[PDB]
Amino acid sequence: GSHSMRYFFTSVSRPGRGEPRFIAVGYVDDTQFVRFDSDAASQRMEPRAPWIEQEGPEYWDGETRKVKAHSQTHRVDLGTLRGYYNQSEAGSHTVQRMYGCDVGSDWRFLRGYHQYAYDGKDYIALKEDLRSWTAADMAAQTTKHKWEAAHVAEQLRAYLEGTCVEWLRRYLENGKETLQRTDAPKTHMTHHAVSDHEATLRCWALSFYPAEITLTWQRDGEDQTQDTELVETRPAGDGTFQKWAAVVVPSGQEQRYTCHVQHEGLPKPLTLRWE
Amino acid sequence: HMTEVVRRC
Amino acid sequence: MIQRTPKIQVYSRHPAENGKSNFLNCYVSGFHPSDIEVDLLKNGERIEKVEHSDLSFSKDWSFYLLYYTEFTPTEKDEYACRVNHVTLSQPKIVKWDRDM
Repeated sequence: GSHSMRYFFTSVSRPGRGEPRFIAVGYVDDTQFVRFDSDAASQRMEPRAPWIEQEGPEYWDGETRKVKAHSQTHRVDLGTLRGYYNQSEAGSHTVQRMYGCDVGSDWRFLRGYHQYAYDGKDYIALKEDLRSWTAADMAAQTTKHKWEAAHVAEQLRAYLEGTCVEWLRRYLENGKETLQRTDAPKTHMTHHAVSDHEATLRCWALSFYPAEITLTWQRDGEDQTQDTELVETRPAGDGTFQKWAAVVVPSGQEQRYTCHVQHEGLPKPLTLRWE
Repeated sequence: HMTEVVRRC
Repeated sequence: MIQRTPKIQVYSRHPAENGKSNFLNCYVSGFHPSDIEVDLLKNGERIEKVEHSDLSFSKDWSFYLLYYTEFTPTEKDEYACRVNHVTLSQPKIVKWDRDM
């Protein structure tokens, strides 16, 4: 299929309670491989997947140097943003940054991203051409002008079109046994009576990888959305994912209902019926 | 592999 | 400043069988800001040895976290997860449910 690398950075100011909390996290597709916690003991970038341990000291020394520089810039931004927004020093505020690259089946560059959020909302992102900026508001115009001046787009494009994808590839090779697996869902249905009149059918997908999956109910061969319930795909905690969907049906009518499961692990989509 | 770019807002 | 209330799901890592060691999960998502308070409960008593994931977030910028602990379930023992967040008027409690 297609693959991606993503980094996720969060800084949270804590007034009078010291310096900002900073958490950084690295991902290939749906597998976390790297992390930094400003409040952990190591003060180093740390591995979170087996295959990244194949990397030598220069890598760990290069990543730590970088993640610390990212933290330093988020420390400055929390202060700067406060000015741009004319906020007091009493409250807590959040800076978020996300970036990385997507490759298609041929592992070549499809798309790159680089976006910033202040207190829960878009602040500034890089447009899909990776050559200009979209400022979400008037305050972000000040930032956009500074980064246009310092040629940041061009430096980020070089990253997103080359370095990102080169290293994305390398990860995929190095961790082939995990990153390139497919675990097909283990599926089953359950039945629970709400009263004499109604029952809940629940279609389960368990232990699948990657996380992308569809579950859809049908009644007599047609899409059914009314009186259904879908949870967010959740992690199992062993690197696999789980998800379920439910429908409330009239007692005696169960058989009309099918549950349909698409996943990269299912060449042919599964149909489950209670019967 | 993170980027070198850490420009300030 | 945009604030969102977390979703809560309580569940196990593997299908639960009595006398088989497992993991109890409390997955909280779609919330902002990041500060949150999750505790796992055994018969209303706070478990001690409780690990959680490294904070990350989604396309919409809301946070998510996996709280987990080893345990061996039984007929008697009830489990819940306790969550508190600036968007809650009071801490929410969600019981684990074996079938659903």
